[PDB]
Amino acid sequence: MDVLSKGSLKELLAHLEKTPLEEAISYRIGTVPYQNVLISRNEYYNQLYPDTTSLIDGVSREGQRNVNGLIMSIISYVVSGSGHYIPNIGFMLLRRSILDILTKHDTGLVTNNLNYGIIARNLTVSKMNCEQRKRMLICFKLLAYKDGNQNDYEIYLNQNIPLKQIAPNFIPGDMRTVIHNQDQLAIVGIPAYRLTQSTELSIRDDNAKSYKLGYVDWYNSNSFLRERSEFNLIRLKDRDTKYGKLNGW
Amino acid sequence: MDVLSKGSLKELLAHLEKTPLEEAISYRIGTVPYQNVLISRNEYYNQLYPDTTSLIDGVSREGQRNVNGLIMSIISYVVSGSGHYIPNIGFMLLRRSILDILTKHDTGLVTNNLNYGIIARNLTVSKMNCEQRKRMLICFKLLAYKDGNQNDYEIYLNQNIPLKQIAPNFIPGDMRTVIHNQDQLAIVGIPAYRLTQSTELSIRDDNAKSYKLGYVDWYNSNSFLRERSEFNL
Amino acid sequence: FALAQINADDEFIGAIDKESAEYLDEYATLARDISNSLTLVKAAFGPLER
Amino acid sequence: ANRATSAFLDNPHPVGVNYVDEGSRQFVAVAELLASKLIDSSRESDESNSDVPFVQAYSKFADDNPRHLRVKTGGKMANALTNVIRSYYSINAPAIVPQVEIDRLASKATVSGDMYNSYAIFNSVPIVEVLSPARTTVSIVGSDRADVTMLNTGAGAANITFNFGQIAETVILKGSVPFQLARLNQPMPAARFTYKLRPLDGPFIVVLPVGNPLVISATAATRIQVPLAFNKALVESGFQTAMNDGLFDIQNVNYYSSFDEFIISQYHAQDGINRVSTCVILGLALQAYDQMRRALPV
Amino acid sequence: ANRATSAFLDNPHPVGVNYVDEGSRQFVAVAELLASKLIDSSRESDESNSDVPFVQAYSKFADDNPRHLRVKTGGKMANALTNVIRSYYSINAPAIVPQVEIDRLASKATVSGDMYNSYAIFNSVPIVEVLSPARTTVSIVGSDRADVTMLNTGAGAANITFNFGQIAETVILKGSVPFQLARLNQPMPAARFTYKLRPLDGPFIVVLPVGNPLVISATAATRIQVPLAFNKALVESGFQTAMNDGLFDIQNVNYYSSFDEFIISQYHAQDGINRVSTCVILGLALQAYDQMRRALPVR
Amino acid sequence: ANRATSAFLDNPHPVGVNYVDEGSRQFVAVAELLASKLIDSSRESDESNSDVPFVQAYSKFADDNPRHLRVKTGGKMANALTNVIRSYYSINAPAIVPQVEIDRLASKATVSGDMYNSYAIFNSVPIVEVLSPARTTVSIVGSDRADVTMLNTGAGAANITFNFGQIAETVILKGSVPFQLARLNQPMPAARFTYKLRPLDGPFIVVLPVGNPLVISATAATRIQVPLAFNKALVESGFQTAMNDGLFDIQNVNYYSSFDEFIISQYHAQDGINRVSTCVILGLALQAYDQMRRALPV
Repeated sequence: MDVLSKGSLKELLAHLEKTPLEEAISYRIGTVPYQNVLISRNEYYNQLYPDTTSLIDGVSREGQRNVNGLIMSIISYVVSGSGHYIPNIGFMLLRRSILDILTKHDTGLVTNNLNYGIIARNLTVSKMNCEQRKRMLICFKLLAYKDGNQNDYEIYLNQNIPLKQIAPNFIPGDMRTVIHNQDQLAIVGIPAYRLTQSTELSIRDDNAKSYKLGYVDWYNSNSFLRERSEFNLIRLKDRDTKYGKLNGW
Repeated sequence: MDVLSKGSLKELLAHLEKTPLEEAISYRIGTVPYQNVLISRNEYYNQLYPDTTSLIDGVSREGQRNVNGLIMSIISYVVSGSGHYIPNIGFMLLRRSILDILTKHDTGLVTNNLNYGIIARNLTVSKMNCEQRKRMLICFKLLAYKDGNQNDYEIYLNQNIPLKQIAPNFIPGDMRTVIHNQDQLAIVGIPAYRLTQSTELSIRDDNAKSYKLGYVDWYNSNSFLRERSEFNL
Repeated sequence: FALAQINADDEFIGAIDKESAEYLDEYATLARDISNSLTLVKAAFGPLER
Repeated sequence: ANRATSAFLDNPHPVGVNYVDEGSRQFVAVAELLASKLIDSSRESDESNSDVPFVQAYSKFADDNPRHLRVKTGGKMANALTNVIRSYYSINAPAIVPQVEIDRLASKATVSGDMYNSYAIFNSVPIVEVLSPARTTVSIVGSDRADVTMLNTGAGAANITFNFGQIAETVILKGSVPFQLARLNQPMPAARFTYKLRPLDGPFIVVLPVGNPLVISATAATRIQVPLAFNKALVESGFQTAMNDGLFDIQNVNYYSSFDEFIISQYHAQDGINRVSTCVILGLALQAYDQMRRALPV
Repeated sequence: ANRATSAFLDNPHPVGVNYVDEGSRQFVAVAELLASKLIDSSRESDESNSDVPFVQAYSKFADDNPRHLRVKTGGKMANALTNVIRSYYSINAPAIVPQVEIDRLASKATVSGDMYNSYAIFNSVPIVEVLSPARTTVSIVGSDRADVTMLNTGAGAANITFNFGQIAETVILKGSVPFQLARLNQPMPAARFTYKLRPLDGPFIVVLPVGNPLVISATAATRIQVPLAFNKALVESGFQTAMNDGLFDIQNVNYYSSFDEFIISQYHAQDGINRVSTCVILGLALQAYDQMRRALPVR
Repeated sequence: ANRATSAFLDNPHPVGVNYVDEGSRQFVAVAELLASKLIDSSRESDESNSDVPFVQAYSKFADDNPRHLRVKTGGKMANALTNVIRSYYSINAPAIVPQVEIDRLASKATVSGDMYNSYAIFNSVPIVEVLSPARTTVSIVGSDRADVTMLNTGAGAANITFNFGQIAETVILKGSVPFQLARLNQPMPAARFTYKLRPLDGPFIVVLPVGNPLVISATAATRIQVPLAFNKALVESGFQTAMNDGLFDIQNVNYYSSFDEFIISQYHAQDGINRVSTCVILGLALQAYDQMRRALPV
């Protein structure tokens, strides 16, 4: 919910710096990812409604124990709000931030063998919307810069024409590029249209609307932080600053 | 609607005195009765609703040209509110009052051969409520006493025990019996407020419900519209 | 520390609050004026240019 | 060939056509509501050591104060409720209650009288026909749980046809031993203990091997629209009470073990959807009869 | 030897392993409590001739104000309850309800997620196996009351071994004619009509004389821990409703005539102590489902 | 044995899964509402002999005043409407329109993007398979009216099996000469010109006598839930406009003569109920495209 609310590149990377990896990993068993299932949608149909479960749903799924599953759990958390079930990763890796895993070699995780095409296909890039594809491409660029695979990232964009048009423009080592970026990455937000307490047909759409309706409740909740009215009560370390720089950028 | 509103024997007899036989006969061609049909009741069921047509429905039906048909048309008007299609009866007979047909010999009609059991079966007495049955028995007693068939009416009541319990307590030709009668014969009255604008499953129940709901509107507006045509006659 | 006692016994006649019910009913009158005024201006002036 | 049919499905007698209008439906609903208050008031009177709660409930129900030297019968409402129950069962019942009496009793409380606000599940299993070839014997026992016992005496395996009607929603078949069942013009599957069936999906063929008898246990569920105040436990008690009191003792009628069998049998008769509405109102009246008679025994 | 077993005890399909934590248990209890308010409000609306009590309760249940021309189905709460019910039944059923939705709905009303406050009695009769000699025939029918028909065609009397499992508390055996039953390696008693047995006592031997068949009727009672809000009548009605609507139509699952059969079958399978916990939550969910649909019907 | 099937029912391509939420549905509704006013503004312009009604309607639709220099294109709404139409047709088409742009455009007018208010009747005739024995020729041609020509050159009469699926509600069969048709395991009636059938009843067997060919004309009616603003005349015109304008030219997609054929083909595919909702939204989008492009040709 909090990760889906971020609407700018600066906010997204700032959230990932303060968020540990354990938030990406889920400890609920879930179900196997790719299955043709029948779900109940009584608002629309009397018969059961066919659908296919996927990894970018908002509900936890079972994940492979390899490094591929860990990266695929991080991206699903960013684009869908929930991760997958990969237990016994370890204290050392789980305490690191999401940005450290994606960008830093000191974590101890080796990810240079990853194939962006296979990861995108397993995440069902075809079913993703524009904001979801932009968020995943941000994760790919950070991984490419960590492994020195910038050339491979560009070629993968050349093969996929729709991905090249929406590819965010920022150098993963320079903070000046992040501040200038004006891409809108928000998935949930205050809706200008009429939003009703009604169900959706597919699993992805229904789960997304739950976060959208939950965010509205979160926005008016006491947990939400109102910068306009309570800026002085925020701690100085985590207070918003114009000259905000990620470490090493 | 006027005939169904009467709730006492003396009101009902008074209405029949002023009502010509024309009002008990319909000019609409209608449909043949005793037919198994499927009707649409979408308030309750998606499928068609089985039912059977009858003479005592509120809708006009084709009638026979015999005397039996004319008596059945009179009774149907009393119990259901509508008559039957019997064409070319005659101007002189149609001008006579309903009570004249039932209780007077000057009309020129012969009803001695009528079988009360057959007439009741043709009118589906098994499907009639208590108020409808009492109205039908009133018409039988009037016809029986005109023909000198008082004994036959009593014997017919002995055979049908349930009809004997609700038999009207009046002797035709005696004014004292009519004055002191305490029967309730109102099929249609000012509705209890609990009544709603909803359909009923059966043909008979829905048509009776239609008369009940439209009685309030008819009560307020019938006098002026009747007078607008009655004057300068 | 000084919390005044609020009593509305005289305001209620049984379970009916006359003042609140009459105040709310005036919004129905305002709804009629809003719709009638908007239609009357639209027909008299039509599309507007600047 | 031989044909086997359920005992309770045979010859449903015609039901009454009276006291089914809106005004009469409200009276049955009024009686149920006031009868429930009689039961509750008696419990309150016993706990509070005062007869005042019972006196109010009886006065509302019977239009008269209770008296120590007069038998507590429930008044004119009890007589009207008894008479309408007789009329609902058969068309040959007298049906002598006046309309003025019914209307005045429906004004004692305000209720909608709607008989389609909810639903109830009925468990009677309708086996309309079991068609068996020669040298085979088939027996059907029971209504709530139907046990079909089949013996194959001939040389080879026999095919047995099962017809469950077109009204029941689902039917579960369980066998003593694994057996094969399939629809018409369908391949037979591997033998298994339990089959779940939709009765609308045509007749079902059962393969009967030669040897020990095969017994099939059948359970069915049917949904019939009922008013929200419907309670199957109280309806069942009233049905048994009415039979013992003689309310159903009319000429040319059929008798059933339970209200479950009564409503399903009338449903399966020709043009049976006409009767199902009258049977629900009868069930509600029996629910009022059970509560009223338990509070005021005679 | 020939072996006969009860039909409903055969091959219990695995139950779901999702929505069994404290947060999900609170959501089911909240749904049951709110569904009960929904059914009572509809009764009050009928008695008061006003829709205010029903609209008042539907808003709490569905988080939405009822509007004409839109079908009343229960809102998002009905969607979560119906899909969670499917997951409890089978492990092949998908888990599609997010955790954010479960937490939000569980906060609507204050209630405990405790599922072990009280107990209930279940009447399914477990007959795990009946072992018989060559020249005898044994047939078992029924679940609530099990009738075992035995016929002996051999020259002498035969011994039939009865295994009632280890879970049931008491088993009452009634015979069409007096018969002898005793435990293993125990002298046979005099012929009696009825026997009260403890299933933990061990396998039981029945002497079947040559002649007319002997029919033994079996009734069993077992105790399972359930929440205080449990109502057996409401749970059973919901089970049949869920079957009719097709929520239990999943691949490679077994179908039962009653919830009593379903819970006993899962109890007698391996790791049945863990399965029975999930079944209890399903029963409470079915109770909420039964009350929700009866308040909001569809023709 | 030969198998014949309808040409338009073969291999339905997967439809898009984007732009089907509540926010995007209101965007299509707003476009339909505002495009209707764009067409109606032209009539108002003629009455007043002024272009100010058209300027007002164009400004609301395009967020910019029209200019005499450039051709009127519709602005951002037209670009968004064109792209969502491409995405609906195929899964391979990109979803290039941002959510924020859909968010802003959906706020122009007040609408509810509910696509299940009403129903529409679609007339495509689904013939999944026609099974014919040897020495017989069967030809199926047509979608709105399916003509099945059957000739048998064998010695005796042949039986032809007709399978109309399970989705269509009513199918009417009319023959050039009277013929005999009955369901599986049913007696065959006298030869009759016109048969009314329900596809759920099951496969149908037609007797094909030896001699002159027999031709059966088939008409079907299917009900699909659609929004209240649906207009089949405008949707069909928009389908032809989009095909001519190259909005459906994507790799590995199938092409259809009408929206009637398109919606029925996806309905009859495996897990076809998922595609129906998306195709309905595409129909409303095509309704807006037809009105917008007729007012502003490019």
